[PDB]
Amino acid sequence: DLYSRYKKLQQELEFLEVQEEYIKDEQKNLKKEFLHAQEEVKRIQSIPLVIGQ
Amino acid sequence: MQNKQFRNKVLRVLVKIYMNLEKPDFINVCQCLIFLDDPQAVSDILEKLVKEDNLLMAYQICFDLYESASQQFLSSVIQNLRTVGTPEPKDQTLKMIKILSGEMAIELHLQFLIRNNNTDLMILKNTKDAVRNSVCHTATVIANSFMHCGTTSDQFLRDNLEWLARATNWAKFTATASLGVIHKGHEKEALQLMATYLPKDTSPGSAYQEGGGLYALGLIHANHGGDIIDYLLNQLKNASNDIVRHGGSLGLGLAAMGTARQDVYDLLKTNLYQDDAVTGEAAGLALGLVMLGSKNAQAIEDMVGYAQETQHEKILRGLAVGIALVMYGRMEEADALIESLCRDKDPILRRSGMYTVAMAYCGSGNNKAIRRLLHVAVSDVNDDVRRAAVESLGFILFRTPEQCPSVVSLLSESYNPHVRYGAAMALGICCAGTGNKEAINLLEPMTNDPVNYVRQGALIASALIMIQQTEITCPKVNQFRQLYSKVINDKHDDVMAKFGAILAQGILDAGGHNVTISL
Amino acid sequence: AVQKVVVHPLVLLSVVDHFNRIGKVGNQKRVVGVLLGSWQKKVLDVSNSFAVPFDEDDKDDSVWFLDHDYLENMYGMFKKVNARERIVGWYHTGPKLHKNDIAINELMKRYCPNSVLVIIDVKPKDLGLPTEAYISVEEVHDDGTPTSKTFEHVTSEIGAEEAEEVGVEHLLRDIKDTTVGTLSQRITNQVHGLKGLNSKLLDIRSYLEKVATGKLPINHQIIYQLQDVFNLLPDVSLQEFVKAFYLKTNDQMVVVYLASLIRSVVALHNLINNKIANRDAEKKEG
Amino acid sequence: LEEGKAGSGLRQYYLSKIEELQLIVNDKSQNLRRLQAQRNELNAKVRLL
Amino acid sequence: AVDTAEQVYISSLALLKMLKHGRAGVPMEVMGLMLGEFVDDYTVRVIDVFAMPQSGTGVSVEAVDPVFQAKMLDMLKQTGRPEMVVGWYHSHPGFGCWLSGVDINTQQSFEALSERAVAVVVDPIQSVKGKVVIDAFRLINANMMVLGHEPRQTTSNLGHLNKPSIQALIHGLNRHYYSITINYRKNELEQKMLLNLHKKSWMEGLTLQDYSEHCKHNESVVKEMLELAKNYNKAVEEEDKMTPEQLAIKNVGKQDPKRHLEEHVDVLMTSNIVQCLAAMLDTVVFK
Ligand SMILES: [Zn+2]
Repeated sequence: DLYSRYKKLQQELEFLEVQEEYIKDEQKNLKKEFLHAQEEVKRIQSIPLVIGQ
Repeated sequence: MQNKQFRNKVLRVLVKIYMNLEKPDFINVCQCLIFLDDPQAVSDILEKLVKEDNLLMAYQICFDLYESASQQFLSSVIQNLRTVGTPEPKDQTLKMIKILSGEMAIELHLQFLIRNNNTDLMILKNTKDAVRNSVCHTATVIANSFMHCGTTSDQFLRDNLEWLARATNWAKFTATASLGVIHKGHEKEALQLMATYLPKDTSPGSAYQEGGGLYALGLIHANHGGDIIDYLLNQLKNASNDIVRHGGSLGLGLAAMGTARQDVYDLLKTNLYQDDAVTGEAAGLALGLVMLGSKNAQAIEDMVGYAQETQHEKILRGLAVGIALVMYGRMEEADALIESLCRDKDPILRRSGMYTVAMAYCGSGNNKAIRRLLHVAVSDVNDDVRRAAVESLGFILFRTPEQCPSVVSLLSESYNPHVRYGAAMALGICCAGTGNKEAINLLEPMTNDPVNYVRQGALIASALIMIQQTEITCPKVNQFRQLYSKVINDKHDDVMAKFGAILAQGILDAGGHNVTISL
Repeated sequence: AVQKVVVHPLVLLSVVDHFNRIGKVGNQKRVVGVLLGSWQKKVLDVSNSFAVPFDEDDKDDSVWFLDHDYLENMYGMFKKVNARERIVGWYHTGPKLHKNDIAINELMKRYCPNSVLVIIDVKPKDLGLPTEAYISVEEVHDDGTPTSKTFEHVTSEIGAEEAEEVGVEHLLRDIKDTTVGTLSQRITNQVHGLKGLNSKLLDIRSYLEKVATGKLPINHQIIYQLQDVFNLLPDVSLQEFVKAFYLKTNDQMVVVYLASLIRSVVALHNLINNKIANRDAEKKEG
Repeated sequence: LEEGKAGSGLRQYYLSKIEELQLIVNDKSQNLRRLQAQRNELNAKVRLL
Repeated sequence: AVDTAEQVYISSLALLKMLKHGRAGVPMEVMGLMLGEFVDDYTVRVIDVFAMPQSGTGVSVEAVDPVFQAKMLDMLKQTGRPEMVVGWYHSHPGFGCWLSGVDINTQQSFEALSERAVAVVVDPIQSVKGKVVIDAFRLINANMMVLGHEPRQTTSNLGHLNKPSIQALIHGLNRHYYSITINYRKNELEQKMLLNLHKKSWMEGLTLQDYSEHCKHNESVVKEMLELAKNYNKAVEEEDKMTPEQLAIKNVGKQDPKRHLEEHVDVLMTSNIVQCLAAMLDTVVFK
């Protein structure tokens, strides 16, 4: 189990390594979706309107 | 995480050590035979059973080899063992007959499941209280099918006939199918009980009883050597529309699974040549089952050629699952095909690629798939492939239950609720049968959300964990109470909410805690 | 007369409908439809249109089929429901300009006022602008060739009025708006090179070929002005533009200062919290 | 001998340094996924809006 | 007495035609028709959609001219549009998208032929441009009041039908009334064509035209905007001089809703235009 710990840990290494491109995709895409929704709720606001008090 | 290019040869050259010893070991030969799946590997040990002249040691290996972990390998080894011997002479005959039987296990299982039954009135009373005539009507009978499975008790449904046939709908079909779930492993009393209902004019007003009887028959005779299929062909030859085509495709398709016959393939083709979506979907579901391991050359191009030429979604998803389930051991083969079909315009086929690569890469042997899985999950705007994303992920990562909730922790609360739903299914299938609390402690934020989808998925995920677990070791009291509050909160909740609720409650009460699930 | 025109995506989507309802004929030749718009205002505006059957002959190219009755009926009903739009001209989906098109347009040149011709492609593999507005007028030729109908290129733009933008944006959910920033600008700064590359490569090759290897005097005279435009930039040594480069690089320095200073301001809260929050959380942890 | 308790030992300790690098990968993934959850929380907030 | 799950297929054709019908959605009552082909019972597809001339009578069964209808339909038959009418659509501006007595009566009269009779009501007037999402309508039978209301399977799409979440009209008019789900369809041709056309709509003809314009406008126009940007940034900085005092006093809780960060970040994003167009000018000068 001592020498097996290495070979067993390699799987965890690859598993933790594969998450890099994943979080890259998330952080790059969700900000684009963020500005998307931002402009979506921004275009809701229009100049012509009624003035209250 | 081997690529199988070496390990198979390593094992097959490592199985020569114990045969030279004083006694053989069952564990290593089983673990190897379920891996390399080589017909020549079992070739010596099958013929050594006669040489060793020992009956008791052969029973174990025969039973556990014929129990699972193969289909066509078993179909090959049964005729291979049939060839060996006469076409202790008298002992070898009864031995070779009894080892491939397999009915004994079904008998003892059905028996102990018949005598272990323990039921409570509170649950069924609650179901009869929370029942509706539209939505959860199917949930009640599927819950009944869950709890009454294996005990073959129709006495619960013998209470009243006005709780079933009072209205004409698919609910009666799901009820008959539920009855098919209740009793299983009957070569006589099944068809007998099905024909005992209305053997008068042989013309029932509801065909859902006949079609549901065919589907139930397919459920019962599935994976058996007592197949009525020969009669099922002529029974499918009958003149009808909805039930014969659909129910027949489902039943006969499930009964013919593993046979890999070209006849059922042909009749399935002439069944899907009517361009209809429903019977073609059933045709897809059946084809995926019967063509497993066969891998026909022109089948793929024929189906993908039949894909984009129809606008119906049902035939699309039907062929999707059809080409998804048919793919096994293609890890070193179908990579180019999946990569080519990944860029397709069709969302259904895009999900079909993931469902196809799902079972093919199972066993965590490929780290390449999850790249484009997560990529198409995050990048693509359509919630279809996003909710179809992490299912394959859970399928390939099913080996380690602990690592899943960590990487799906970000998908716990997502942007679109569909991703939360798929992630709920992921936590449901990955943590199923295990004791992992990483999902459990995260179930609390999941049980309450403005969206009903993620809530229902959380109910299912919570249903797939607490099953077969001791209460004294872990504090499940909270989630048990919040699950038991779902039935009293049904009035203040959504119509589908109570549906998924009682459906989640039907999981734990299924089989009376006796039967469980294992990946 | 008309400086620029406005072409709405609706008509091209109607061409998509033309490629829709085909139903696997095995002919799929050029189809001439009838474009509708407002010729009242100086700038042309396209709202909607309809479709009329158009067929030709394999061998003889002089064969063209139109319908007066169907046209008068469709335009009649369309004028009945909407009086804010009238007839303007026609269009074809043919990638190439046939010689018979002058005779096809001659009809609407007689019955109707001057018509504008629009040329598009059957397969949207073209990266450039699919719609080219061509006005039909008679111009005096310098070489002395007999007066004939000449198609002059008119600039155009693709836009929508109000709801069509919403419909498109909803049906797509893919394309992004202007969105001033890094990626939106750098994407253009990347692909534009290819936008010029494929176009120029598709042009100058056939140009070089047809100039030396070809005939039918299309009046090459304008191409001397082309080459002249190519000679308008005789490899400037930038020696006079050095000061301009200095000012531009100075503005770049301004961008540097602004960026550095602002980021230095933003770093405040981060390089405070990273300490004060962590030390407090750690000391209050146990 | 002087290998398994020496060479394999320093190999396992090299693997521990690898565990340190993967610890950097670990907490980088942690703060990145926390920022991810933050941006997702704000996106869910404007979604509620 | 059999009922299945139906789903209405909507293409870009009918959508855009209902947008033009939205421009035609003036308070004057209008009429419309929808055409298509029925392959089976539980699916419905619409393709050909046109408008109808306005009248002073408004929407009524008498308003529809049968001979003119059959005439136009025949004119569609001689052409490449061989589809039967799948129903009719209209607009109900300002009083709500619901159906009145006359409307449900002429609906009852027009559903005598087709059992489906898809009903679509578009009202862009009070509808924000943020969402073009529309809800199709259906007509329940009057003899089903004894049994259950809607015997429809596939209940998973009701959450997608939950888009009209208004707390008044839905369960208010829910009696003898209901709706149906809506989905779209898109192929590669429409996708590529519309995407390229829209990208070109946001782009130029030769695409090299208006770029160099702004590139050379960076030294004229943008400069003033940069000066104003520095003015606002300084207007923030004068408060940022007051901030370290508060940071030296309280540090507990945030009483200032102003982020002061992301805005300046966006200012930097607008400042990066010079850097991005610098390489552009380099490419223009070089070759
Ligand atoms: Zn009104």
